[PDB]
Amino acid sequence: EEVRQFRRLFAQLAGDDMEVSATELMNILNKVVTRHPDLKTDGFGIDTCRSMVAVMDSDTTGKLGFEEFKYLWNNIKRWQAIYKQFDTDRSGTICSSELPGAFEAAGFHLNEHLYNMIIRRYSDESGNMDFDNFISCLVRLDAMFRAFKSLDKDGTGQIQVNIQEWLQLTMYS
Amino acid sequence: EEVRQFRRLFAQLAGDDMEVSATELMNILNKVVTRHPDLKTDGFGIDTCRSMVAVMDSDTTGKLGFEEFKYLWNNIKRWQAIYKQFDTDRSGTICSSELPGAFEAAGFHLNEHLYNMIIRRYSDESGNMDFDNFISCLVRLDAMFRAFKSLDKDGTGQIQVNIQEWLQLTMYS
Ligand SMILES: O=C(O)/C(S)=C\c1ccc(Cl)cc1
Ligand SMILES: O=C(O)/C(S)=C\c1ccc(Cl)cc1
Ligand SMILES: [Ca+2]
Ligand SMILES: [Ca+2]
Ligand SMILES: [Ca+2]
Ligand SMILES: [Ca+2]
Ligand SMILES: [Ca+2]
Ligand SMILES: [Ca+2]
Ligand SMILES: [Ca+2]
Ligand SMILES: [Ca+2]
Repeated sequence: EEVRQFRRLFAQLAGDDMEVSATELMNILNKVVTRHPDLKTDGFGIDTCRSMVAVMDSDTTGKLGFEEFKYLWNNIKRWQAIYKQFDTDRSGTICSSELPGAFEAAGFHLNEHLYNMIIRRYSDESGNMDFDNFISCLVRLDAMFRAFKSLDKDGTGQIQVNIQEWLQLTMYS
Repeated sequence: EEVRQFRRLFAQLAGDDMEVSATELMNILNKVVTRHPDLKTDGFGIDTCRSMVAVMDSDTTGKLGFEEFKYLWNNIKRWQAIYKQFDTDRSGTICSSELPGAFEAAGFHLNEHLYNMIIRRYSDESGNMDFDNFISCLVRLDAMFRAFKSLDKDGTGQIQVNIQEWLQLTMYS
């Protein structure tokens, strides 16, 4: 009864409006990381969770319905496993050297330039990335892959994006 | 002596590497808003300030040099004055009703669907937006418009990108 127990997880987490808000997501995540001492974090901030919710909120209800949440949560579960696997010095954080292997293992094969860009945006002055920043980066990276894929109808490797779609994809995220 | 003084602030804030990090930006932003009770805020969070740095970091030092900082700073001061001006309610926050005047006065004219996304992503359940969310929203919007315009010089309203570029545009940010 796994999908049962997951259905229970969602229902109790979503509460009275049956959708998962930025705050409810923030709270469950902080609650869960608390039990994983191998994962260092300063915590999931509200801003970060609003951004994770918008980027998963396919129907734009402001909040995460069952499928949108299930997709997010199944990814976080695989990604968490990967972070542990690739923290091979047990700093509880992913440094620049560990990051490629980790992201590849989640199925994003980026080049050097991009790996650097990501380190610049999401890692600290030491080149170290803690767990909330890794999850947040990955959720967005995956959404941006998926959004490109949707727009490349013809499979040319190029998308045309109008300003309305651009603003929608960049501001609601 | 507006120039002298602004160069002196910059120097003292930027410290020994002569650039403003996300953390230095965070601290001066929270220091400043304290002396402005009318700008209601739960504080500028480090996440929000890394995003602010990233979107303004044109030379990709990972940090804001003098010009990059001055440019961000001057927008913040302008938008800050717009925030009070359009908080005609004087609640210290911007509600869904005051929002479009504020954005119109920052020169952004957006359709209703975009407004709804932005209210959803930046405002609380009362439809109120506080100062750090506001500034964070506009620094992002302004950047996203400058990104797109930069790539669509002759106002076709469309850009064409491959995945590398799209990831640069949407993840560095
Ligand atoms: O947290 C859980 O209850 C489950 S079943 C998997 C899991 C482990 C770690 C994180 Cl951060 C999220 C989910
Ligand atoms: O910070 C300043 O020196 C001035 S003049 C205006 C101002 C007020 C609030 C913020 Cl957050 C930034 C600038
Ligand atoms: Ca709920
Ligand atoms: Ca939704
Ligand atoms: Ca490590
Ligand atoms: Ca963090
Ligand atoms: Ca500095
Ligand atoms: Ca810079
Ligand atoms: Ca108001
Ligand atoms: Ca806020």
